[PDB]
Amino acid sequence: RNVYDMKIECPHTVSENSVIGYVELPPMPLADTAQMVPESSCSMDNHQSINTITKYTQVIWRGKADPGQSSQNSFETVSTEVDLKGTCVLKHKMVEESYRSRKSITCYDLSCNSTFCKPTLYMIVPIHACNMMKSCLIALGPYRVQVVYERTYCMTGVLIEGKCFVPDQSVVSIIKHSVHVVCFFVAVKGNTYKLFEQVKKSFESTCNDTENKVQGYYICIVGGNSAPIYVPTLDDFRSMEAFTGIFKSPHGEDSYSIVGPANAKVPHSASSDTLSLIAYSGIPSYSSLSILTSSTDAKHVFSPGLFPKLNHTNCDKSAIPLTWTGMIDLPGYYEG
Amino acid sequence: TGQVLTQTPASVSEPVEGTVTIKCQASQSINNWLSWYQQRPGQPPKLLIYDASTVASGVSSRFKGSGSGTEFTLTISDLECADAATYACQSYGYGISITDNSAFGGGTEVVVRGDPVAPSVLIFPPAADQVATGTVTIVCVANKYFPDVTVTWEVDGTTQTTGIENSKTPQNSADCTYNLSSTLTLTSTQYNSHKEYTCKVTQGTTSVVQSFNRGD
Amino acid sequence: TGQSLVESGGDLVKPEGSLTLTCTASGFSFSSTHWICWVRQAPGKGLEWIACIYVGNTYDSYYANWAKGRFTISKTSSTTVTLQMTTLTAADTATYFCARSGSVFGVVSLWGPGTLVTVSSGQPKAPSVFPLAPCCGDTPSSTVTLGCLVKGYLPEPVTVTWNSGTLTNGVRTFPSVRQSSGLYSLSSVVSVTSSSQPVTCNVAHPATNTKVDKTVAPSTC
Ligand SMILES: *[C@@H]1O[C@H](CO)[C@@H](O[C@@H]2O[C@H](CO)[C@@H](O[C@@H]3O[C@H](CO[C@H]4O[C@H](CO[C@H]5O[C@H](CO)[C@@H](O)[C@H](O)[C@@H]5O)[C@@H](O)[C@H](O[C@H]5O[C@H](CO)[C@@H](O)[C@H](O)[C@@H]5O)[C@@H]4O)[C@@H](O)[C@H](O[C@H]4O[C@H](CO)[C@@H](O)[C@H](O)[C@@H]4O)[C@@H]3O)[C@H](O)[C@H]2NC(C)=O)[C@H](O)[C@H]1NC(C)=O
Ligand SMILES: *[C@@H]1O[C@H](CO)[C@@H](O)[C@H](O)[C@H]1NC(C)=O
Repeated sequence: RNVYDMKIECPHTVSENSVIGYVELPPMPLADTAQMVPESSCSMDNHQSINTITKYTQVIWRGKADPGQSSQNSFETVSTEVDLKGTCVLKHKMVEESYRSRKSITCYDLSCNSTFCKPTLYMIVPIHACNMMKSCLIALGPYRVQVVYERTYCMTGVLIEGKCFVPDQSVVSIIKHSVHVVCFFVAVKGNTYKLFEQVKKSFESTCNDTENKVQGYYICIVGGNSAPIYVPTLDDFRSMEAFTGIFKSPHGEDSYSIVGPANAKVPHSASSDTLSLIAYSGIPSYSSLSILTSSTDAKHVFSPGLFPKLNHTNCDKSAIPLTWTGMIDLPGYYEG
Repeated sequence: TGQVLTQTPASVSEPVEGTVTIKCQASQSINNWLSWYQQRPGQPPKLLIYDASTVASGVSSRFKGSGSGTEFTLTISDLECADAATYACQSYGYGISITDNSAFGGGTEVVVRGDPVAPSVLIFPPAADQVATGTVTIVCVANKYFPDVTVTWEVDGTTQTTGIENSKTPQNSADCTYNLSSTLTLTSTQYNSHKEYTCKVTQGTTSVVQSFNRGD
Repeated sequence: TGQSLVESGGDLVKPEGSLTLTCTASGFSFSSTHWICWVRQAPGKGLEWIACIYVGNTYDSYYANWAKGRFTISKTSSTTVTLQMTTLTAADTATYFCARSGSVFGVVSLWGPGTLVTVSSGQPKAPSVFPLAPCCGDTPSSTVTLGCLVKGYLPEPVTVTWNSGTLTNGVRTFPSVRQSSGLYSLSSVVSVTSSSQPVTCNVAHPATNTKVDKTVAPSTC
């Protein structure tokens, strides 16, 4: 029982746009998250690729098994291959195809310590469901979420402190005279997806030999409702601001006790340690999902009870978040 | 799902300087997550092999653990008398698989065959204080012997069948030898009828007979 | 340099009764990266998991499927943990070990000697120590062996020492054996020279708080 709310805001007037909502769920046992997939009953069928199997690397920490050294409260790390379904691992052009196919994208992000997990369920639907506003029920493990459609008193804008807001910055904005954003990492090989070639340019980070590093972009939805924005793109300074916020605060925006640091092997078959993490104890916090930077092929990382190194000063033993939520400042004006 | 751990063989008998093989098979596959423990009687269990291949600090290199997936083996090379103990395997899981595959082995008994030693048999007649209680038991012991023996009780030539208890000492950590105590419990009324009480210890072909007469 | 865990409690309990065990750490700080667990082993059966607790600043515990709801594990201080047992049956009679591990059900880096919980409807009983001496008709020898016989008692654990532990060489103490009436009997013998002073065996039963000191001499028959 005790159903939880998934708020989604819809404008009166519609302008290739999708809306997104999120909800943070209470902690659940880690063992029960295996084979956990969202089961939706909406009129829009969930995308079949989300429920597919994505192979993750499970990195866990435990006190040292060896007696004598265990008396010195030392801990070791174990890397293993696991199969995770329903996680927010989007593919190239999946959002647009879902938009044109009237299909929803329902996935969840996991925030886990060594034993318990806090899931954050996400749903991306086209605005085509904002007129019918048919209520839906989604089941994810022992939790229930209410799909609630809210009609804001804005034609095309987003409500901020009781006022509407439309970000243009275009010539239209000139004539007329903090926004929440959620991002997902999509891995795709190519030549125009040199993510870290732009990271080295944007921030003073000693990252040489970027060719062998991870390739991909970040797709973000600003203000709940907006057209898909790729990150980074050099001709959208809004996307550039999203990029900066992603790499200035990789852990996100807004207890737990930090245990010693550790290193681990992200493929679980590597010759040497390839990732730096911070193990911790306490209530689950931050994101347990990340992607190894030093590998062209996306090496997804699941580290319950550990904090991946997101500082990126040295590109060795580095990682980037799978999902990112925060606030970025963009120019614009309110209606009226 | 219910994970079951099978450990074989239940009992193994190998001589000194030999080798011992213990097989531990898991119903569900475990990615090289196994532990081997040595438990002496009246002693805390000792960890020797963890992660199915790593020797714990302070453990001799003669203990080697191998195996992965669903089948593992433990080998003891250069067998010693102190190695005679009970061994078991533990299947532990991590992260998602906590309590999913968490079980203990059945347990294996390791006896180390050494140079055979004849048993020195001692018999003790019941004490004076014992007969007053109404229940009387007779203690016969066999000391420093190998291998195992069979104990026979005879009263006036007739073999007893009821009221016999045997307690065997674990093998000595120095010479791989046993010590056995045999108790024949009767009633004071029965004990005052017969005269010839005999304790017979048979070690294969060798038999050591120790007897006594009541009132002598 | 001795780091160890010690289990207390574990007396004779009637069926459907309750008993609380306690585990204590010696010379070892508790830290925050450890897990304390309880393992039981019935006579003639393998090791069995019971429960675990994260024993840190935060609270987290895991119980066995069979022991869920019936058992209760909790940490008390920075060196002790407990294990509440309720509605115990005859099948619960086992030796309970205290375990320390780096994970929930993972590798046990250190064990304890263990404590025995005897679940039986019978009443506690005294050992009633009897002396064991050879028949006087035997020809005297250079060396003679003597011993003490411990008859029916309850519960199972008894401690037998000779001359308050001063002499250890030549001492052979045998394991206990259960009789028909559910009572245990233990025998211990010692071999000494005929010129030695009389030897005393010290049988101690902590459950009934009985300490019998029976001394024997080579001249005993
Ligand atoms: C990985 O992360 C997970 C995150 O989930 C973590 O597990 C949680 O960790 C947190 C942090 O420790 C735990 O939170 C604690 O829980 C304690 C136990 O809660 C139970 O007991 C409460 C006390 O019971 C007594 O008091 C009440 C009121 O006086 C009385 O009614 C009872 O009968 C009894 O006498 C009890 O209140 C509580 O009940 C809550 O929940 C039920 C629903 O289950 C609800 O109906 C109740 O109304 C109530 O909301 C529950 O039964 C708790 O004692 C503790 O609080 C202490 O600390 C605070 C702060 O100092 C004090 O103010 C307080 O007085 C206590 O001293 C705290 O709340 C949480 O229980 C864990 N489990 C879960 C599922 O969340 C793992 O440990 C992490 N693992 C790692 C890091 O390895
Ligand atoms: C990363 O490390 C550098 C070290 O110079 C520090 O200045 C910076 O604040 C850290 N964090 C981020 C997000 O760059």
